[PDB]
Amino acid sequence: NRRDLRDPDRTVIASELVEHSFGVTLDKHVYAALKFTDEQRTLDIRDYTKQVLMP
Amino acid sequence: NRRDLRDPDRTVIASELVEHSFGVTLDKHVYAALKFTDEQRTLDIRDYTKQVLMP
Repeated sequence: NRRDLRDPDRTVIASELVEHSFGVTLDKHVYAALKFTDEQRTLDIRDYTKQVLMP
Repeated sequence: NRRDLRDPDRTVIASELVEHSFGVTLDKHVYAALKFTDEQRTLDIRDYTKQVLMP
């Protein structure tokens, strides 16, 4: 604040210290799901890593 | 005291000793008080001793 010099009133305005806050949260669940039959796993899938896991 | 010599009245008037007293009291408070604004102290007062204390 500011005040005039030699002012007959000597009151000073109190400055105030106010911290603020917000919040961060986990919100989503990202997933990839696959299902195979025993026939597909036995016969169709030849390389599990290249055919299933990497995609 | 005094009494007549060879007086058949052999009675002596006993003297008495009285000590007196008076009290001295501390009763007054002499003071000289001054007040200076921060503007007066910063700007108006040049040398504090001979301008404030000695008076």
